[PDB]
Amino acid sequence: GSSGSSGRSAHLRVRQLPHAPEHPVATLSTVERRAINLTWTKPFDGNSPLIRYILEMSENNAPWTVLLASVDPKATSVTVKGLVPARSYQFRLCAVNDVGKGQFSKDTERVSLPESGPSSG
Repeated sequence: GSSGSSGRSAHLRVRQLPHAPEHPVATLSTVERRAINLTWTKPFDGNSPLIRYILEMSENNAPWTVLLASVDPKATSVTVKGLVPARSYQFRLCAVNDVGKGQFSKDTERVSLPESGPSSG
């Protein structure tokens, strides 16, 4: 009570969906203040070429918020500018192609920004 089927279909290349990105590593920007360098691996296009990526950020217990909608498919790294200092930030982008959107990568290692100014709280 779960599995589903319809037919099979066979004609022309198979339009596969691009799996989520791998090596979802997220490191701060040792140059740009309040910026994190997101790095992931190139997921399996899926017969068809990618189109764009949707990198959703998850703040302190914050819901996945579509930060970067239009992202380069040839890009495997992105920089998140405009962040809060002394706060946790999560990243997870998926692969989107003509076929459609696959899935998002695991929540990048709990990335925290550097504190700015006096300790508040």
